Amino acid sequence: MGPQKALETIGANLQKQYENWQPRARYKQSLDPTVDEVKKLCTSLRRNAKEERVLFHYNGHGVPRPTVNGEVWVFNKNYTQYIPLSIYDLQTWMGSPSI
Amino acid sequence: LNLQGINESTIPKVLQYYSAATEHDRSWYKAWHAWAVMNFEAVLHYKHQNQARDEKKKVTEDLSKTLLMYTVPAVQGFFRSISLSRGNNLQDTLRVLTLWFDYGHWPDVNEALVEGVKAIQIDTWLQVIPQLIARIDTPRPLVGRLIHQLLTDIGRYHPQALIYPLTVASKSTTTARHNAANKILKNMCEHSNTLVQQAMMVSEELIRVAILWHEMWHEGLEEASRLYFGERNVKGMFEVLEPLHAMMERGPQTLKETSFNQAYGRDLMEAQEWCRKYMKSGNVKDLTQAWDLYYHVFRRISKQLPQLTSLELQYVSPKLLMCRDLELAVPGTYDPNQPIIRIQSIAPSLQVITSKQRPRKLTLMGSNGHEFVFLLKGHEDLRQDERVMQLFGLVNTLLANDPTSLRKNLSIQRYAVIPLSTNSGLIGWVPHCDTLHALIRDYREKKKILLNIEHRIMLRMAPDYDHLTLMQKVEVFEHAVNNTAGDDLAKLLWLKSPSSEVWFDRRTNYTRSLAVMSMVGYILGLGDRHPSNLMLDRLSGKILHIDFGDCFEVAMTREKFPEKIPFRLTRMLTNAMEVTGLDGNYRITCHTVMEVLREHKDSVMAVLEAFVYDPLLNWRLMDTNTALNKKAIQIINRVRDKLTGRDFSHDDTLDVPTQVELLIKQATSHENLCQCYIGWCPFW
Amino acid sequence: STINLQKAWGAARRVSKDDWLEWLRRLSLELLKDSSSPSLRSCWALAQAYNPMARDLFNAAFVSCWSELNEDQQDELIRSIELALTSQDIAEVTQTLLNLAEFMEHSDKGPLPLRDDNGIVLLGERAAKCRAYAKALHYKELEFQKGPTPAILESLISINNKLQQPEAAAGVLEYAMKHFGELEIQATWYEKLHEWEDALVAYDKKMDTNKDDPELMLGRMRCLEALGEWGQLHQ
Amino acid sequence: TRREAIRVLGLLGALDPYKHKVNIEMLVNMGNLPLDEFYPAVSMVALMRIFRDQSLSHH
Amino acid sequence: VGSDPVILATAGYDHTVRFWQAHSGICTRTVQHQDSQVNALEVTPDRSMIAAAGYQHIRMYDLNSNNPNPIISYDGVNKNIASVGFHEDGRWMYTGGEDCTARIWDLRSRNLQCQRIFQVNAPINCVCLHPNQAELIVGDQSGAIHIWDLKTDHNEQLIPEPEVSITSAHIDPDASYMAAVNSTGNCYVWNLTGGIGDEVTQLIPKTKIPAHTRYALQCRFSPDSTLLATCSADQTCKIWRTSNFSLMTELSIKSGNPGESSRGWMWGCAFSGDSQYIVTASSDNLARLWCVETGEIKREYGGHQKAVVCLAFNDSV
Ligand SMILES: Nc1ncnc2c1ncn2[C@@H]1O[C@H](COP(=O)(O)OP(=O)(O)OP(=O)(O)O)[C@@H](O)[C@H]1O
Ligand SMILES: [Mg+2]
Ligand SMILES: [Mg+2]
Repeated sequence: MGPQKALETIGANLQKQYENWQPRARYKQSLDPTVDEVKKLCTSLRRNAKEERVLFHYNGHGVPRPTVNGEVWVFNKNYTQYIPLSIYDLQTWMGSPSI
Repeated sequence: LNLQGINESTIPKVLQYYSAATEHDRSWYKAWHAWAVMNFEAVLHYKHQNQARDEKKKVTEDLSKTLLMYTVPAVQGFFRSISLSRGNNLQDTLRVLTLWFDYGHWPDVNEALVEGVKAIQIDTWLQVIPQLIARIDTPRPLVGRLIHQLLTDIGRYHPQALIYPLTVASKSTTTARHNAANKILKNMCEHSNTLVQQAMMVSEELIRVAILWHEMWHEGLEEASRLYFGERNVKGMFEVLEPLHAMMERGPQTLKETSFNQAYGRDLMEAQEWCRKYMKSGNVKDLTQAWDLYYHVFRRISKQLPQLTSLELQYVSPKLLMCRDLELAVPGTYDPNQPIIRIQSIAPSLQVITSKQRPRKLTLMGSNGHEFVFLLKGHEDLRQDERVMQLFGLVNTLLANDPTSLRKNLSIQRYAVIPLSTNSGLIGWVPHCDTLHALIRDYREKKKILLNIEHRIMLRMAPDYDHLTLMQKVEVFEHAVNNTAGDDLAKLLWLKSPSSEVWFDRRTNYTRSLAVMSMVGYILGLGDRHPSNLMLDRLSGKILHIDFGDCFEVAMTREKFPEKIPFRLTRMLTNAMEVTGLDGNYRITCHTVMEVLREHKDSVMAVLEAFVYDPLLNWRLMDTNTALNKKAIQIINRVRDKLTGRDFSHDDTLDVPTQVELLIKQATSHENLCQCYIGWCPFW
Repeated sequence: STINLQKAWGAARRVSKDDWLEWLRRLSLELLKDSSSPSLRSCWALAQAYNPMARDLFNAAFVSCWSELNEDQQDELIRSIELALTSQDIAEVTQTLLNLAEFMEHSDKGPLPLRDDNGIVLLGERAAKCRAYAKALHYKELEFQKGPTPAILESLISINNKLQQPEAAAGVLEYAMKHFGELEIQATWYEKLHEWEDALVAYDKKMDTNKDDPELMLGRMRCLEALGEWGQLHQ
Repeated sequence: TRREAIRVLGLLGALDPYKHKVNIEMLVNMGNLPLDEFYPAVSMVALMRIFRDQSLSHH
Repeated sequence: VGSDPVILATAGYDHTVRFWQAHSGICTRTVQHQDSQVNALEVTPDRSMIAAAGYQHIRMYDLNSNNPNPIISYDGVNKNIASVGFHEDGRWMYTGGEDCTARIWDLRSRNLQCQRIFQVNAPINCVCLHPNQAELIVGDQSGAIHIWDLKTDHNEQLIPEPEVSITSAHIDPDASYMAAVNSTGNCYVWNLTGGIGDEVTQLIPKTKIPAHTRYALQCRFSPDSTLLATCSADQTCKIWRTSNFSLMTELSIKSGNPGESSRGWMWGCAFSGDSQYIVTASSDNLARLWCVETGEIKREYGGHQKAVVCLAFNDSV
């Protein structure tokens, strides 16, 4: 499909697939995201789903493998560097009841 | 003839001789050919003397008697001079057509043709199938009946030579062509059927592939927005869009068309409701709602179009995916002597070239086992290119026959051209090539040189470069040339070769190949030779031209940025030759070619006359103005002027060395080059 | 890792064909042992045995080494290459070192700095005796790019002839006409190009000014036999 | 023998080269690459020239 | 600028028009000229306002009032107004353009459209009003000089050399000789018949001076009519004496060093009030007040960033 369209399409399809199982939930895609981008995404979903559960799906096929130091990779704004994101920080922003 | 000329006293004499020549040696090719062509000039002398005197009652009735005395001999002579070549008879065969189409409506000329067409071998006509099918629908009945009957019999032996051009005619917009063309296919069905129906499908599917719906809507809405928002032509704007709405009213025939109709199609149909409300109300508030919907899809399409780097057949045309072991042969491979290299199967992916027009890169597997790559162009008429390649074929024959040329291996690199409609067609992909613009770009990024360096130097010196007077421009232009070493191509030809004994051979080929197309291009009138339109063979070193739209000096006459140049011979091309310069191989090859063309000028004229006077292709000449038969004579007079060395001053007659000297000055002149459009790159 | 190399560079006490060939083999194999890239170092053991292996990796071995060397060592090396080209010409040993010099031009490491001119003049003369006339030509044109002279043009003409390319050689004579005039054009140049008509005209102009010189008499007679003017030639 | 081989080139007659033309990678490797890829590639090509039937019997 | 007896404007590609002083060499005031270059300056005989022919506009700035923009900006012409003449009465203004049409413009009236037109074949490179104020000589790119009469419309076409663009042509104030110049670098002089009243005006060919090797650009006689300055792309402004047509002086702006590819061409030139000096603009950004007899740079005016193609010079009391 060419690079850009494919990424939106995969995001669209992935949403549909999940909607077979849970059709009544706010889905919010992050597509080749930054770190700030993930922070604003997760912190918003915890605000809304106050004490009820939030799903965090991470698909890291295009980025290097997660490190021994408890890190998961995302991008920088320009898509020129793989930025690491701490699992600690990731579980800060996401709340308690989560999957 | 050389002493006297052509006139009232010489024609009866020179015919008296040539008739005798013919008597004394019946079998001899030239004795008949000379007789025929002399008679044929005795026609055009008396036709052009009638238009010179009579136009500028009894004279047209005398002209019937007068020309028919020289027309029937000419035909009978050309028919015998075809049967005595049997191999190299293109000149002779085209002249027969020119006679037939113009004068064949006469009873006596018609008889001569009927008797001739019987005697002659059917293999001869395969040369001129293009020229025949162009006149498939001639309004004159007695002419057109004999064309049909001839094409029919070309169908019964060598149907592979006919299906492609007939199938293009069969889906023609004009009524008479498609009637005539279909009637001939109906005859071909009971010979083949499977072949006809295979070709009928393949061509329909290839056209569908060549321009998708979202590509058509993009070009249509760009054109429709310019008519409405620019010119305020509302009725003409509907002519652009109403076929596109009616186009989709077939429905989704393939998955790509489904997914278009899925995403956008609902809105387009809704926007048509506002347009159809405007036709019976006449409101500004109605029609602005439609352009809101059109610009919604237009922006969404424009965002998509760069992402279509490749098209899969499963989506775009599944009919073609299914195709196995077709009897219908690979386009532009058919030869009546060789065994048919029939289509095994079409490859599933289409590598879309990222250009303005977005051509595909189609590839077919042959029954011989070899892949054949093509370039499937959409919305760019290829009938010119088809004719121009017919000319290069002729010229290659002439260079092969001359020993001087043959010893040097002079020839024009040509490729297959297969039209599929008025818009689209296949071009044969030449391997191991890349455009001169591409080469220089890639060299300059490697060597860290700014790509627009010559341009940047000019605009620094004089930021109003475009608006400067001629002399002002020449100063600025020269300042750029003196302050940039224009050796990029010379340097990269060295770097890109393995040994130096190979390098040397590549460079020899390069120089000669260039010279051949400089001269051939000059005669043809071929303009628009910017560095994207010529490409260099990365093994042989030979040059190759592409894009033959601007022929017969059309780009010299155009209003904004008229070319003042016979051919591209700018300082990068020159530096890539031997360091001594133009005056070695290039200038000498230029002589050798221009000697061959000047000798065989009737052969070159015969071909060029054929595709100037073709009424399907004449539209290119009239369009420069802001009736046609007047303009068409001027073109062909000029071609004779060039081929006779009466092209700089009609008073003088230059020999080849003198003519080639003035041409090289004209191409090399800074005054001429600085006036060129900047995209032409007058400094490479 | 440059003690054994410096013996293989600075020996050059070789007075035969097989002696210089021995200098090559010791030079090539010493480059393999040294080479930093292990893909080349791994072929050393093979190359000791099979020698056409060593010839095939010569240029690649050389470049790997030659980038690592320290300026004074590059000069130490080049002086020995000059000695091999200059002193004692063998068809194998020269055409190895020309193919090294050509390979070095295509690289981004830049050409071998031989003898001040990148050895353009040295390598041209050597390529001419190897009968590698296209290499000879390339170098003789580089010469011409820097500064055209008459003596360059002459050699340029004969190289083109030897290389079967008389129309390119004719172009060299056209260049001479424009940029140098007429005095620089010898009669012999017409003779080389088989311009026997114009060569005779030149030798007539020369024999009027100058006195009875043996060279100019035979030069004019040589034109007459080529023309076939047996009458004038017998006079 | 050398004398006959000339005497037979004589009798068949000085054929013209143009009638005779009808009658009849290592630098390329470097032409493309950077040097760190280049060295394996040229080593392999040279090894696989050997690695075909004849000289391998010992090597 | 206006009140000072001498005027010396200068202009080129940098979008300015700088008014210098001949006695000092100091820039009094600049004036903006956006949208184009300037192809030809011209002070009016009345000296009230300068002219500046450019691309699709003849602009005319005030000489008297200090630091405004243009007064009378004409338009309505396509492709480069190459020249401007001026009628001594101060009513009429002539032009020549790349659109192959000479024109006449009424200054005293409002008509933005030109009054009369004399269309030709090829682009017009130069205009020159004959001192009698009745004939307008017009050169062009095809080679054709013309003499469009301003009362009878009788154009007397003339081609000195076939297929060479005549780039400039001038006729001295006393109507003795007429000079023309072409892109080869020759300087064809023509001797005039004394036909003011009768309008005989017959041009008698005198001498083809082999003036320059490269493109010649402008020629102009002095007010004395003793000297004929001839400028060119070969970086020299030669001065030929009118009697002999032999090289008196040669004003050159070369490097004095073979390692220097194209410093700049010598464009305009303009004699002083008494033919003692000669001003000269060049593409090296510098105007230069030379001395005629000696051949010495008396002054130099160094203001412009980009090149300098025009001059205007006026010592009219
Ligand atoms: N006969 C051919 N063989 C191989 N490649 C070709 C051939 N013709 C064109 N090409 C390549 O395909 C590219 C695009 O084709 P082409 O230039 O004919 O059309 P375009 O650029 O889409 O339209 P236009 O040039 O008219 O703007 C060219 O830049 C060239 O590299
Ligand atoms: Mg193109
Ligand atoms: Mg095109």
